[PDB]
Amino acid sequence: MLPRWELALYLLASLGFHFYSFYEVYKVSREHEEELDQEFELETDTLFGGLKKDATDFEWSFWMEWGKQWLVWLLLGHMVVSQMATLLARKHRPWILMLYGMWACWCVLGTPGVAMVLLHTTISFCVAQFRSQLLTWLCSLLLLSTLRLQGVEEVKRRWYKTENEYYLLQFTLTVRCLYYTSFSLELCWQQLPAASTSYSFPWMLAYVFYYPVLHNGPILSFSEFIKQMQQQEHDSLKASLCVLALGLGRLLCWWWLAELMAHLMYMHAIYSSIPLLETVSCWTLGGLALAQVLFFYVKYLVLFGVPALLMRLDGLTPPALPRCVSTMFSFTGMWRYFDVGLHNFLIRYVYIPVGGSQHGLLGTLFSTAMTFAFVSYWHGGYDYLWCWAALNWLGVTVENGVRRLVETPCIQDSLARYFSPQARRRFHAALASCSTSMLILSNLVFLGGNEVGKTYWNRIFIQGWPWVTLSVLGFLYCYSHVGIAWAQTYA
Amino acid sequence: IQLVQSGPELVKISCKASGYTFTNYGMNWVRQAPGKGLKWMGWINTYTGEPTYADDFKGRFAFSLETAYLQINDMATYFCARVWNYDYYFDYWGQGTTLT
Amino acid sequence: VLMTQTPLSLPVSISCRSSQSIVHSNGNTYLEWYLQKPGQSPKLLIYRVSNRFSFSGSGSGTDFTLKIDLGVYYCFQGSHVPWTFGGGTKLEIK
Amino acid sequence: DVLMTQTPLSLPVSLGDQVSISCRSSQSIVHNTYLEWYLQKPGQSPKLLIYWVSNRFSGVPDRFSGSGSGTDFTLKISRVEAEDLGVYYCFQGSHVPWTFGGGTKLEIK
Amino acid sequence: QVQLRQSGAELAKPGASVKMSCKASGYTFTNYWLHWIKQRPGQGLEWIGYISPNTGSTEYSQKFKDRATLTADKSSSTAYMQLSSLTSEDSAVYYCAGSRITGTWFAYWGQGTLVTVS
Ligand SMILES: CCCCCCCCCCCCCCCC(=O)SCCNC(=O)CCNC(=O)[C@H](O)C(C)(C)COP(=O)(O)OP(=O)(O)OC[C@H]1O[C@@H](n2cnc3c(N)ncnc32)[C@H](O)[C@@H]1OP(=O)(O)O
Ligand SMILES: CCCCCCCCCCCCCCCC(=O)SCCNC(=O)CCNC(=O)[C@H](O)C(C)(C)COP(=O)(O)OP(=O)(O)OC[C@H]1O[C@@H](n2cnc3c(N)ncnc32)[C@H](O)[C@@H]1OP(=O)(O)O
Ligand code: HEM
Repeated sequence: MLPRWELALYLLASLGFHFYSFYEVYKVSREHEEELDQEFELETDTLFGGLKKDATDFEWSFWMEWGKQWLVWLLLGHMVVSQMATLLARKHRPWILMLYGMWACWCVLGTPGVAMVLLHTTISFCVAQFRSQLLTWLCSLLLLSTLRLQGVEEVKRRWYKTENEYYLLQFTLTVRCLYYTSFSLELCWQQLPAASTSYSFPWMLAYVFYYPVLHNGPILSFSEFIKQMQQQEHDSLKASLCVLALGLGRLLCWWWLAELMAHLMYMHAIYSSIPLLETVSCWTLGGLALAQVLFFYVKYLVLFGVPALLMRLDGLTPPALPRCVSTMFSFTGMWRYFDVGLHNFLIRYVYIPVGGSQHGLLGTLFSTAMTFAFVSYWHGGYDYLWCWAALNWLGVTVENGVRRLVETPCIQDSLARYFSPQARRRFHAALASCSTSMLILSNLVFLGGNEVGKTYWNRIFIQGWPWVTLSVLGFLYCYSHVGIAWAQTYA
Repeated sequence: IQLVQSGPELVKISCKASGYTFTNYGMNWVRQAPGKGLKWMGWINTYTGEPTYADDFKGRFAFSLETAYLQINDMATYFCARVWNYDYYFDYWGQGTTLT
Repeated sequence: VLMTQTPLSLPVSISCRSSQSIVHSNGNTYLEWYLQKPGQSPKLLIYRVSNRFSFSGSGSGTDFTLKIDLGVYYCFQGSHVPWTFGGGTKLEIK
Repeated sequence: DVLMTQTPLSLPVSLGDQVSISCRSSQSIVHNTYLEWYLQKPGQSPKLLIYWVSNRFSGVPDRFSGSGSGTDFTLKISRVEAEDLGVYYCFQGSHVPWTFGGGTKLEIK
Repeated sequence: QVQLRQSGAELAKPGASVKMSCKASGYTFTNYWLHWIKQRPGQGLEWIGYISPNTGSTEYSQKFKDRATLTADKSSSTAYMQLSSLTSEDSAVYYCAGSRITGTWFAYWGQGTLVTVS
């Protein structure tokens, strides 16, 4: 609806601050390489012509190490075994895949790993036999809490020899919580006759020990899983070989892009250096914020793409991969489209049961508060996580409140009769700039902690109020036009 | 075990259920027009409150819960029937409401 | 799913036939026979194929049959959404 | 705020043996682990030996090793070389404004 | 590399003050911190606080607040620590230490100054 040239200028301005801010961050690193090298070990590899990589994120490095050693072979084994089952005995495929998942869990995490996954699943199943929402949620919450206790943690660490395997067990158990909670709640709600046969203990075990999603993979709905595992209609093995090749090309491109970002910009080492963060330029601050969120986006492309590719080979429909974070302009849109699987879990099992969006204003606040509180507790329940949850809860609330206010017939008619449609788009973009500034700030707390958040708040809004703040707001205003204009294509 | 409906009507039909825990089982609605046979219209989950409708009953009709009391909002007579958990569908039926 | 019953009215064997196989994805065939007296509500007779709810007609495959008071008999499938009722078979008094 | 405890206060050892020194914290310092070990020889100034719980410094020998997971940490010397007679301090880092441990003294004789 | 040089030994009097300095050299980044550590003659080490010579930032320990004052000179890259209301318990060796880019580890140390409060 905007004139073509105006939107073209917005796109140029948006691309401009991304790339110039990236240049600023690249220069600050390469200026403090020696200072950063003695506090953080910069890895040396021949991937980018002699640059050194920052390996401080701990999530990229942890999963990359496990993949080089064990995980890639086990995932590749899953697709080989899955194809053999379909060709030979497709009716029994779910149990074969479950059996492979148990063995793969064992050869990585020992007897204790398989034993603890089974114990959590068994307790959950037995409690679910009571057909109560409340009891199931309490049981899941207690099981989750046991992970984060001091005495339990000491006992767990004695089981393994390297603390790297202990972290893997923690990741695996945290993910399994959502799977068996989902199964137990669906069992509590089952009322149709034909569906009664899909809530047996063997089906729970097959859902839990499904290898592509065992360690970190996204939450996959139980409804999709059960429907495909009973299909007995394979999909032309040649076509599966075709889709594997295309998926591998895109996955390798994403991995190379993430590696490039780490070699060029030491964003993770720099957030670990608070005194340096307080003396870099404001352009450097903006570039560091942008690079952090984009690295997080690309990392989860890779981290969810591998399970997604395996599931598509199996004939499943995985949750959608994240939309690029350079296209997100609001709190509501961000949490609908980044982690689609987790968003679906929260809508079905946390949001609606509390009674969201039906009791009016007060009910919506309470429902959203519960959802954000669980996701904060599920991530570890640290202080910075609660700060992030409070900010995100507040942002979503304000967006919904404003949305309802402008959709009132009186105000809607008044603004329609007095303001042109193009002007209406401009105030929507202007307001989204303030929304997206706060959105970036909240997720910086998630990525870097309370200290990073306080540094950014003081150096963007207080120390540099009249002019630094306005430049950031003006750039985000152009950025928001691009995001809203693009969102008219999927939303 | 009783399912009593809201008499003749000339719109909201009610179905009140007795003798069993109301939240355990779902509730179904069917219609029988004088010139044709039975037609299933849809059902509602009496635990979560989530109904599904047949394709040709979409939009105009809605199911509502008032938990041991269930409502639906065209010369057919409408029956509410309780659906079992497994192995068979319609165990008990209401006596019907005649709509004119 | 659409079904037909034959014959419509027989004085004193009801056959229910479907275009699509009635086997559900879970491995069960959900087909039932209901009896409705004149002026009353339908009553369940055999809770699945060949097994009685409280007669004892049996069938298999696509075609289904019921063997052996006065009323109208309907055949019902629950395996494929939306669930579908039969035409109904009037049973004559004579 | 964090209280840091060191065990033992003194430690006799013969040349060439292995020494183990323990440090305990009232609060977990894991973020990376914010713990350091410092060496002070009797006539000299403290010298930073280990940082980030187990990372050795530049120039320090290979016989020094640091480990620990939660509130419990240890520093081990595989073979004392008689140039190791000093006082060793554990030291929690940027988790809180810094506090030192009591100090463990090695006496060859 | 970075080298720290401290001032001379001082003989205070009870109920007096001493001001002792520390000059840094060879730093390659802007925001570096200078910490002050106290050591009693047979006892351990205790951190007093840090000053930022060219940023002005300070932190103190709860024990030594309201008795210690940290000052700096940007041009000479020097730091000053002053103690007031001295008593015999303040006789010690006070070290100046310097941190690296994170501010977490004391990688450089001075020779320490001996303060005798008599
Ligand atoms: C330049 C770059 C800038 C940007 C840079 C950004 C940062 C980029 C880096 C990020 C860095 C890492 C950051 C953390 C990353 C994680 O860790 S990801 C994991 C964290 N995830 C979250 O935080 C999730 C947040 N929570 C949610 O999304 C909650 O579910 C929400 C907020 C309550 C959802 O709210 P909502 O989507 O607005 O819901 P709403 O539309 O009101 O209702 C939903 C649906 O319910 C349906 N519904 C059905 N029945 C009912 C019923 N009975 N009652 C109510 N609704 C019902 C409705 O119909 C509705 O669907 P529609 O009909 O509208 O289609
Ligand atoms: C551990 C202890 C220490 C922890 C240490 C942590 C430290 C951590 C950091 C420090 C922290 C410190 C403490 C402060 C912390 C905060 O700064 S509190 C921050 C709270 N965050 C927020 O308030 C975010 C939300 N702000 C916003 O402005 C809202 O997002 C929005 C933009 C108003 C939402 O609106 P929306 O949902 O985009 O509305 P929407 O209808 O979609 O679009 C705008 C509409 O306006 C309509 N419109 C047209 N003309 C107009 C007009 N003249 N006016 C208005 N609307 C108009 C448009 O037509 C459009 O409707 P559509 O055309 O799209 O149908
Ligand atoms: C203002 C700047 C940018 C805009 C408007 C933008 C826009 C988009 C759009 C529209 C897509 C379409 C697919 C989707 O929505 O998921 C996309 C995908 C993507 N973007 Fe961006 N982007 C920007 C900057 C960046 C940057 C700086 C990076 C990397 C550092 C990046 C990485 C990606 C990747 C990896 C994909 C997915 C490619 C794929 O799915 O095959 N984008 N972006």
